[PDB]
Formats: sequence, structure tokens, C-alpha cells
Amino acid sequence: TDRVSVGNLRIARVLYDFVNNEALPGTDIDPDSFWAGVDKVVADLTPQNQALLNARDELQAQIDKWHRRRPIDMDAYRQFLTEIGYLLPEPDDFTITTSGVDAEITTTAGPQLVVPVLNARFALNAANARWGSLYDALYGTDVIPETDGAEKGPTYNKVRGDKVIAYARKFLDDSVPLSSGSFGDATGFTVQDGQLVVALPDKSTGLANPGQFAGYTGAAESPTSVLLINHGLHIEILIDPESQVGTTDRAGVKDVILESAITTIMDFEDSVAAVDAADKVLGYRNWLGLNKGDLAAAVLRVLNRDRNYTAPGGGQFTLPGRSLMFVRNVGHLMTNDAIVDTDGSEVFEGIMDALFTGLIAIHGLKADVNGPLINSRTGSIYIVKPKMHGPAEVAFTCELFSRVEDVLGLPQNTMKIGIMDEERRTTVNLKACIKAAADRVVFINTGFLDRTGDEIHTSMEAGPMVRKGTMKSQPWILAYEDHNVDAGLAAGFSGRAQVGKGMWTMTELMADMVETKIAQPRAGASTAWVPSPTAATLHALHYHQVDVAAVQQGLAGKRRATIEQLLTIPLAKELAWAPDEIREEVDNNCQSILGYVVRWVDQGVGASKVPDIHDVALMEDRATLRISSQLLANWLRHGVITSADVRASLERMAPLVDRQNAGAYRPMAPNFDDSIAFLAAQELILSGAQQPNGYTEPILHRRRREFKARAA
Ligand SMILES: Cc1ccc(C(=O)/C=C(\O)C(=O)O)cc1
Ligand SMILES: [Mg+2]
Ligand code: NI
Repeated sequence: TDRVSVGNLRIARVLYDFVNNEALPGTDIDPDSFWAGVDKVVADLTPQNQALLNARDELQAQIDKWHRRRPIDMDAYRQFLTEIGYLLPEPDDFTITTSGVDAEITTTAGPQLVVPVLNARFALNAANARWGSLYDALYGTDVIPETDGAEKGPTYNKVRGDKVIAYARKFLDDSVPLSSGSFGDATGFTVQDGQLVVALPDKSTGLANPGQFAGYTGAAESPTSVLLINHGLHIEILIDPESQVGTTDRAGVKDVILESAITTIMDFEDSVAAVDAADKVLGYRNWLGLNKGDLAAAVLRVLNRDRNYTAPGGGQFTLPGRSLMFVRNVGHLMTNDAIVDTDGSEVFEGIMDALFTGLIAIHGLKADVNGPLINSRTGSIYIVKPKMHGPAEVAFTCELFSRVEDVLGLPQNTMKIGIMDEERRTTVNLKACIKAAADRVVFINTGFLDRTGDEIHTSMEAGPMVRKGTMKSQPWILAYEDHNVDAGLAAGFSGRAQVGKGMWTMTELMADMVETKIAQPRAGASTAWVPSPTAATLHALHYHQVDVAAVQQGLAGKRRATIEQLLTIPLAKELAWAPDEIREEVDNNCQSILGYVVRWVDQGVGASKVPDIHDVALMEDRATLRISSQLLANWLRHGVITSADVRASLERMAPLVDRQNAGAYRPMAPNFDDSIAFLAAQELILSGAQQPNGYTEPILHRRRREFKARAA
């Protein structure tokens, strides 16, 4: 209610003051001009942000009418989408021209960690996760089974530590082979002639490929750590025979450190509840501390500094201590009262984010004002833009970034774009979307969770969908994943840009992650998303076993996905399911909505571990909420289930979600109809069909605001 008028804009004062007193000092931008430019960018690109948002509903309306009129003529289907401007012609082959891109993106294949920018500790850890102890990763997770006396105890279990050490020596054997013998046999390491030599219990061998020896610390004659490289990622053997772990170790190894989270996406979108100017500032403030380089916590944990090594021959070089940081703005749909206009119309959140995260990112290009730590050593600003539907929304984002770079005084194409392939209209037009961003594009990623949501909502009217667990094997999603890699490699992404795959959500099943997430490097993705620093280092194993660049060479030119397979709607069969299976699917989805929503609405937490009805802790975000809510809406709109069926499941799941929590937590049960979060969940399902492209934000935002408001 207390705002600052600049032009047609009414800036909430908390935002204005933050920009003026915290973000703008050090950017060379005079606050007068910046706001005047903000007002100017808002006023003129709001029309096209609104046109594009209008195109989405009218395309969807035409599709909904087509299915309801109508046993499905697929040639006619694809022709209709071509006729309404949903499917557009493929452009002809081209190479992306994006320049000034950090090497972690162009060349390096490895994990990419995603973290809510609103949690400064998490963001701190994510930035520091560029380096991760393989030992702590293995010890702390189920990768080493708690069996035969290897169970995690309140104190260090030396049986567990041995399987840890043994596992890591196996890894080193597969990544950096010795000419003869194994690292398990190693008794010590020295550097001679610029070449690493390892002491065995009989002879002394070297590296199979000595070029994998990348450096060391300490004296040549007994390093405190040897630095190894494999497939562009560094491995560090910490050597300390006096350390407790090193004392037991054949070679005095204290730890093996993996280069892990090569890049990190600091997220303003599906993993945060940022509903108003107060919420947005907390996130912008964290983004500012990360770009300054002085973000810190007590309970003093700092951002890591760079790591220095002696080069194998002479030299004293330096590797990045922290993960190269992206920011994920919100998409184009949502609106935020942080800025209202003269007439009360909220300003578009995506525009605001581009200017504010853009402005703040200026500090991360220098190192004393701007703070001491550099993010991009190439002057690029990395914004992944999510939920774009089609190439005209990409073009608008590039124009948007163009205008922001004007207001901000940056050269053009400073603001690079990570395109989320995660709406159906981007999938079937992906090559045109990359073209629309040919000079700003820096990755594509299959947002397979939002993409499933878009899939269900687009063909909502076609009939019941398969159960959610079944989507992973549907023709459309398998073509979607292969198509994304193809189009990226056809666009020149190899060595120029990242081809990225989606998020491992089972944060407690690391053994399974180590077993199955290798499929993503093996399919040619140069990065894949991990929810956690620990997961980053474990998923880093996979880039040591799979030569991602070599996989992408072999995939060149191959077109493994037809337009017809991309358009295969995941409809369920005839007799479908037993009431058995139906109820399981309803209970499962209702408990995943409720568990996620209650923390979103009552505590403004956008990313929660939520056990499903098989007691598997799932890291849940808005995208997973969108699937669950759209699938029940679809099952509802076709009579697979009843509105009272959905309420009964919500009623019976609420107490079990209540007992999955406690704290600061507010019990949903028994006063269901007067718990705001409960009604938010119910409305996400009962009104799921009505939301624009099934997005959950409109209902989540307004219910969060209303919860905040009843905290009067
Ligand atoms: C913990 C977490 C963080 C981010 C995401 C997410 O953004 C996925 C995608 O963008 C997409 O699969 O839709 C999921 C879980
Ligand atoms: Mg997504
Ligand atoms: Ni190899």
C-alpha cells in the first residue's frame, strides 16, 4: 500500500529501496535512468507479453474444441495444429552463433544443480558444490549398502569407510587407469618429470594416459593432494597419512574430491514461493550476495575461493572453487504486485525478473563494490527461461533481454538464455525456438516434469490419461527426450552449448540414481539436473564413465524422432484400470499435492521432500504439482473419478500429511474447510482444467497471499 511512483509504475517501497540502496550501487546505472527505463520496458513489452499469453489460450481453446468434436485421425490432428499456427514449419539447418560463453557450458559435461534462491544456506551450498567429497557422498548415502556391518552409526563405522574407500579406488581405476595394477594397491604418490607416479606393493607404475595428471599441491616428493582430470572433470586425491582416514589407508588418502556441480541454477521459479515484493526481495538479496561473492551464514560459512595447484611440470594455476551460476527467472504468465500500474494492473513478473536479476548479475562480472567473487569470467549473464510456449515466446524473451541490456548498459547478447524444453509447443517447434535465440541460447533442457503437465493439459479433452508412473514409458516422452538432443546437436550445441536433461527427484535413492541416471549422459546430454550437492558428486561418477562428447559425435545427423511420435497423446486404453489401481492413483496424487501445497501455502516453501504412498521421499516442485493436479483434473473431466472421490482422498490423506510434519506446522485435520492450504489443494484439482496451460501458480499465489493476509 506504500509505493513509489515512477511513471505509470507503483513500485512497492521494499523493492525500490533494495534496488536503489543494494543492487544499483556499483553498476554505473543512475537510479533515475534505471527506473525510467524499467517503466519504459514494462509499458511497451507488456502488450506483447499479453498477446503471447492470449495466443496460448486461443490455441488451447481451438484444441479443446477439436477433441470435443472429435478412434483418433492423427494425420488430421497434425494438419489442424498446422492450420491454427500451433505446428509451424521447421526452419532449415543452422549453427547457433552464441559467443562469450563460459567453458563449463561449451566444453564441460557434468551435473547441473538446481536450488531455490530463497534459501541462502542452500544457495551457499550449491555454489560451493563445484567440489564435493566422494567419500562423504558415498558414506552418507545408500550407494554403499547398510549391510554386513556397514551400517551408518552415530559414530564413524570403519567397515562402512572401507567399502567407501574401496568404491572410490574402483572409480579411480575406471576413470584414470594405471599402466599396471590398481589404485587399490597404491601405497603412495610422487610427481617426477612432470609425470605422476604411484607406488605399488611391488613395482611403481604411472598413468595409462599421463595427460590425465593435471596437477598437485605440496612438495613434488610427497603431495598433499594429486589432481586428476578425466572427460574435462577434475578428481582430487587428498593425501594425509596423519589424518584419521589416511592413517588406515594404504596410501594415506584422506578423501577423493570430485568436481561435481559444474553449473548451478539459482531458481526464482518452481522451487520457491515468491508471491510479493517482500518475498522477491529476499531472493534478489540472496542473488545479490552470490553475485557480490560475500553471501555468508553463521551456524562462518562462506562462498569458496578458487583452488590453486602446481601444474604437472612447473606452473601454479587456479581452478574455479564455485559452481558457475545461472538464474531461472519465472516464465511469462505470472504477475506480481511488487509493481502495480496506475490502474492497479500488476506488472509481469518475467519482465521484472529480467531487469532485477539482470541488474544484480552485473556485480558477478567484476571484482571493493561489486564484491570480491566473479561468476562468469566471460561477462555473460545466464538466465534460464522456463515455460516458453513456442518460438514467438522465445523471440519475445530475446527482445526482452535486448531491452534490459539497454536499460542496464550492457552489450547486446550479454544475457544468455537457457531454454527449457518443457511445453508441448516448444517441443514440436524446438528447432525454430533455438533459431529464435541462435545468438543467446546457451542450453536446452528437457523439463520433463512440466512437459508431462503440458502434455496432459493440452489433450485434457481427448480422454483419460495414463497413470502418472506410466508417463515415463509413453511414446511421446521418449521421442521428446531424443528429439531435444537431436535438435540441439543439429544446431551446433556440441562444444557450443549444453544439452541438458531433467531432475532426479528421489533424493534418498542414490544407489538407484547411480544405477539409472547414467542413461542421461549415455543419451548424449552434456548435463542433467540433481537436487543436491551430494547428488551432484554422485552423478559426477556417470560423466567419468560416459564420454559425453564422444556420444554426441556418434549421434550427429541422426533424426530419431518423428513428428507423429511427438504428437502421440498418452491416452489410457479401454477397460483401463481396476478400482484398485484408480484409488491408488488418487491417494498417491492427493498426498503429493497436499504435502507440497501445505508447505507452499503455510510457510512459503517451494521445494519439499514429500513421501508418496510407497514412502519414497520425493523432492517436489511446482512441475510435479502440475502433473498430479492436471492428471486428477483429467481423470475427473472424463469420469474416471468423482469430485467427491477426490475430496474423500484429500480428507483421508490430510492427517497422514499432518503426521508427516510437525516443525511450526499447522495441522490440516480436522478443520478441513477452514485450512487455506487444504482448499488450495482441492482447487488445484477441481479447477485444474481451467488454469492457463494447467499452471499451478495462479491458485498457489493467490492462496499464499490470502494465508499471509490472514496473518493480519
Ligand atoms: C527440486 C526440483 C527443482 C527443480 C525442478 C524442475 O524445475 C524441473 C523442471 O523444470 C521440469 O522437469 O519441469 C524439479 C525439482
Ligand atoms: Mg519446469
Ligand atoms: Ni574415457
